[PDB]
Amino acid sequence: NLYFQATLKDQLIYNLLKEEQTPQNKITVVGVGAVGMACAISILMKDLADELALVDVIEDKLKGEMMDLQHGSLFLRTPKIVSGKDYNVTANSKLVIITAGAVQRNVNIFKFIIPNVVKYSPNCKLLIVSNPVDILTYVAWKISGFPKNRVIGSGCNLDSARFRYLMGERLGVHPLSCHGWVLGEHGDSSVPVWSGMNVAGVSLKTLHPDLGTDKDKEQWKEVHKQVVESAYEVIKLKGYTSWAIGLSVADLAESIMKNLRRVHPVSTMIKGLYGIKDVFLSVPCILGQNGISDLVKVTLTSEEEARLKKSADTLW
Amino acid sequence: QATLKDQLIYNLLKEETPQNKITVVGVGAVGMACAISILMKDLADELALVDVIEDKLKGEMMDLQHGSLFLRTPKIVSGKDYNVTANSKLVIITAGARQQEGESRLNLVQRNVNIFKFIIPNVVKYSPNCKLLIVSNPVDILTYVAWKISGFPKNRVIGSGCNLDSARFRYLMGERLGVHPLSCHGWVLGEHGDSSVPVWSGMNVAGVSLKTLHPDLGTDKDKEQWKEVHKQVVESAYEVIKLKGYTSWAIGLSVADLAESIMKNLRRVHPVSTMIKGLYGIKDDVFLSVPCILGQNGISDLVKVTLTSEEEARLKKSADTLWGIQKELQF
Amino acid sequence: ATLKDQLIYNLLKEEQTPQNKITVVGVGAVGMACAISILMKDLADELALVDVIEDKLKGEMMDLQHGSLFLRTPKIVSGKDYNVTANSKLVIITAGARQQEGESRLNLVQRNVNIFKFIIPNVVKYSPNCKLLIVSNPVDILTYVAWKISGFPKNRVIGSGCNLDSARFRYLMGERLGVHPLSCHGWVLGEHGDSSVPVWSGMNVAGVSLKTLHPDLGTDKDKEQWKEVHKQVVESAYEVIKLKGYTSWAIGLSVADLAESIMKNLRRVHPVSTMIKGLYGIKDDVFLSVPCILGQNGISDLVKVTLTSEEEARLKKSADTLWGIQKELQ
Amino acid sequence: QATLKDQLIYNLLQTPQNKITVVGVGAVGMACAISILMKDLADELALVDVIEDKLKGEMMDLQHGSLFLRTPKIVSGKDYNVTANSKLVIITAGANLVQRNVNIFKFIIPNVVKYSPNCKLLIVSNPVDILTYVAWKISGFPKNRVIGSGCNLDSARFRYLMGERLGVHPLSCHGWVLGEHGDSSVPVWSGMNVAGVSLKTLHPDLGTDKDKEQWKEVHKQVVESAYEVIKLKGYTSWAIGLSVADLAESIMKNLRRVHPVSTMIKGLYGIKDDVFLSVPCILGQNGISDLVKVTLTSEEEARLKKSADTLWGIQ
Ligand SMILES: Cn1ccnc1C(=O)c1ccc(NC(=O)C[C@@H](C(=O)O)c2ccc(C(F)(F)F)cc2)cc1
Ligand SMILES: [Cl-]
Ligand SMILES: [Cl-]
Ligand SMILES: [Cl-]
Ligand SMILES: [Cl-]
Repeated sequence: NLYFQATLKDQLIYNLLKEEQTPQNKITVVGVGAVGMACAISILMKDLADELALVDVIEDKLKGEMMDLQHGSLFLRTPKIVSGKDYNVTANSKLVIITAGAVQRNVNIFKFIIPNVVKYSPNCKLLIVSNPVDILTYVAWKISGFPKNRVIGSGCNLDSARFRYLMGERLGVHPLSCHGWVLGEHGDSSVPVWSGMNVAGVSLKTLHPDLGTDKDKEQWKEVHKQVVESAYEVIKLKGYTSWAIGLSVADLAESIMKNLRRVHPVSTMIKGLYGIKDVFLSVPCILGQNGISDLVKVTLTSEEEARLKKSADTLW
Repeated sequence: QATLKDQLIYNLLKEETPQNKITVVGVGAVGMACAISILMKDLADELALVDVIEDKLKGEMMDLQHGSLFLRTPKIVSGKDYNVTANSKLVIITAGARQQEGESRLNLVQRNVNIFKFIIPNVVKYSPNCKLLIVSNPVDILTYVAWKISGFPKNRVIGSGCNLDSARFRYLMGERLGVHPLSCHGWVLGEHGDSSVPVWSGMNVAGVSLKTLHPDLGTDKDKEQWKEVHKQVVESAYEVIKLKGYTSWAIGLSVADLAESIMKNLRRVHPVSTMIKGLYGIKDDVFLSVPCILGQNGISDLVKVTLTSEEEARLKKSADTLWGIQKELQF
Repeated sequence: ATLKDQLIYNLLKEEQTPQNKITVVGVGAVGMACAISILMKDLADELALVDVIEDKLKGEMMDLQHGSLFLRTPKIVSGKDYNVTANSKLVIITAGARQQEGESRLNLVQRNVNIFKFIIPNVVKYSPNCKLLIVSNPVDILTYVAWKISGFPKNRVIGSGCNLDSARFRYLMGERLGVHPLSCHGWVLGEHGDSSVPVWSGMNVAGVSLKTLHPDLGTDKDKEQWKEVHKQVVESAYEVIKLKGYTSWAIGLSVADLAESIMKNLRRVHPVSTMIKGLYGIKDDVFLSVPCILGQNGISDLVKVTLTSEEEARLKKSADTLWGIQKELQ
Repeated sequence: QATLKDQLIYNLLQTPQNKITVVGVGAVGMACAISILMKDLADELALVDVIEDKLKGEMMDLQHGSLFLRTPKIVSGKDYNVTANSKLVIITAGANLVQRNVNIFKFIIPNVVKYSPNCKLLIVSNPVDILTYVAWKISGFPKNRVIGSGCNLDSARFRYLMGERLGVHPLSCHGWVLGEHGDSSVPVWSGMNVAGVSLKTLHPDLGTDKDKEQWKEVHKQVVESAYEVIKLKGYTSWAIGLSVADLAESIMKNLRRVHPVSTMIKGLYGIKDDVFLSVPCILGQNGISDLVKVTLTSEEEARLKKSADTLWGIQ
């Protein structure tokens, strides 16, 4: 180091600039558990970030994960993958995905996580994935001071995806052509909007008025029951759920990063709509570079809205 | 009573074979990494998962199915019975014993050779025309075992080999040179293990030989100590296993890279495990990585790399290290 | 020994039938738009181009081949002889006289019918198991034609139909509502032409009936004049021809969208041309667009859309228009 | 009117973060536009030209296929207020085409830099080597943000022909054509290889007159490629469209891949003038960040000085 050494790089490369240039489409993932890495690989293989930053308190695992993704750089189009306990690595993130945690036991963690994120990434959109996403989305919105539009919770984007996959299995149609929405709490009190289910615009409830009721001879209510028990079943089998939620988060990050303005059922403040006064639950929202820029005023039945009011009641 | 599906859909074809079916055997961290990477690259219209651990098998299958909306692979199945792998174009075998911290891949021979005695005959039974892509370790030896048990022609028995070692080597090249690995060209050949051989004479950027600009490239007298780049490649697996307990994402992307060239018949060059009896004066039925052309028929061609005395010797040494084990077994 | 032999050791002289081959018939602006879209979506391992123009055919092939470094389709063949189309899984037929400015797609019938009498039999000879994706106009009538000449079951003969008409309709929806066309759901059925039918009763966003919130949706007494959105869809092809002389990119993406569903057996729903005999009282062998489940066997199912008496009447009229032209053919 | 929208959408609330502009909507410009759209490189694409009809027709045709894309905003117009905040601007407008095209550049380059000051310039109009110098002088940008397509396609053609001869995908065939994007391009035979195996080492007569296999034809085909395609279909568009979109990917994503694009090579291979031509450069978000110093033989370096002297003459 004391002596001047002629480098192979100097013989080969002639330099013009010397600026990191600040990242343009950077994304950060807080938490490198199964869910965290699932979101990381899905984002990496969708070419959504020119720089990926991983952060978690377990530094031995954090480094191994980073090195594992870095070794596959040849097969990716994301030219920079960094990690580190210090949240300085997350500077200039356009989107921060939070999957860290094990409600109070996790709300404390948000106190130590959210400010660090907001410190180095003030203009970034928050995508809360940690459970209960309905409440922790309201938390990160209070601990951060960000405008509600830039505080998104994953919410029921996966519940609806599960709901449409089950629709397809019953109809022999790809879920892309099975339209249906699961709203409310991302949990046992989710609300299936039976009045919107359709294929090619044909309302199923109109064909089958018993749809979703107990008199339904086909028991389409079991479909929502499966959407609720899904995570319970996969967890009891493999110990956790990761692939499904990872693909869901990446599809949200796609709408946000690329500013597509697609409609997703993500958590957000619903003060006023449906008579609810108080805090955060999922509804169809347009998603773009500014996060939730709009809401869709879905016309719910009295029974549907009743459950939603019951879902918001359960939440706090 | 008419059902909702009949009120909605008028059927024409009451039928149901798949054209680009891929099977992943073993749903460990490696198998499931290959699965997700293949699913997200749209290489198959049907993905089959096979493993003995049924509880984890179904859970992984279900977890993948729930993301169907976000994928372009309309069918995902699983089961302990190999009949679910019928008519696969490509069978990726990842099941077996993986190395623990500090453990060498060659210490897995006895265990995985015994497992391959039960896997290969069943895969071959239901997919006699598929291409076998072996990932289980030690891959170089298990590729030879899979080729002996299967009875397939050597072109349809490929081992992932050094496709990842070379990817790691090119990544470390990119970090030193500040270039994307895609434009950093370097080959790690031989065993997918401690005896891998770096071909310094073939390293280049934009066709500029690096050993010509730096004649000490890869030697002990190298002031830049480029020999350490290959040391990291060899230690890579151990370093990551020591940090997170296993490897998954890098191998999964590498296997997906080979599957892409096989399924799409690209005829790209890859360093994959194949028999090299006759090349470089090697007279034993040994398998190891040389650059091969990969297509819908598997390994259709080998590229004969030009090696120096040191490089050719290190490759003959890597073969002797492997044959010393293949000849002690019973398969 | 040659340089190749000094460098490459061979193991397999045996070659295999192409596994995911697609053929595009016609190297016009429409055919080449389908070809470039299919290449950049990695739907095939072999692309074959066929046409009667020997010069333009070779030039288009070379122009694609020279960009092979940036594609994942390792074989691009072409030629006036249809033997280059052998073993195709999907044959996309775009050849034929195209719609000139002001002209109606229905004036091209007799010209392209004679052309299809030459194209279809040669295609069927070398790819008897393929799906036929008809794009030539009028696509609805020409789908019926290709089905009669080919002898295939009607599930393997598909017309691009109103897959583009519905895509154009959903783009205008998003423009008005400020939403991505993906999240704006609306269907245009019937003829791929002037007699198309907008299904207002199905229009929705996030499963919210728009006609329910706005009962006057699409009617003459409509405050927001939504019937114009459909009028734009009908006239879109005309306004595009007047500005650049033809339509290419949009149809190319729509056709590539259908090929994806077919080649990958996705079983998505698409509004494509097929026999609707048995729907809405129709008893004739008339072809037009309704939502169909597309897979590796082509059209496996049809969706029975619940239409209003006004929408259904429009569809009947559209069918009568095409049936009046179909029965007068040899 | 728009009363239904407020019945359905409850509002809560920007400039583009990944905008790209393609000046000129001819066969090349549209081939570049379509290639960029189907690679999801831009969140906004802007088409600009002078013929108001064709400009709108192309915009509409692309807009109709928006459902099949992920580019949520496609705009066009004659005024360059559409190209504002562009991170990359591809210049294809134009028609021995020096006098005609240099005139057009004097009119376009000023307007582009106005609304897009921090953008990178990707010059595709021919002669690309000279017009990259022209665009650089008129723009005032630092030479790292003025890129010419150059021999990126020439190398993409040189590769392929290699593939056909060897039975290998061009991805695994490596060869570099440098110099002027034209008849004076220089093929670096010393760098041709498959999997690091120098073809020149296995076959010393490679590319020379004594070549028994006549590999010099491969480069001849590359030089004649554009002529032969124009002679058959009347123009080239697809290959150059895919080539430009490849450069766009490295720039828009800051990949730092090596491409043989046209840039100033003052101080290399014996050149003190301000001449632009093709060498392997590393492309990223800031354009050409570095150059690769390819070791050229005595004959290779000779051709480059002549290909540079003539080019500089016009310049
Ligand atoms: C280590 N490992 C990882 C993954 N798999 C392994 C194994 O060792 C392994 C080794 C052998 C198997 N055999 C089968 O699956 C048998 C199966 C089939 O062949 O279909 C079958 C199904 C139904 C019947 C019937 F009709 F009689 F009921 C008979 C046979 C499975 C796993
Ligand atoms: Cl490699
Ligand atoms: Cl549609
Ligand atoms: Cl390579
Ligand atoms: Cl050109």
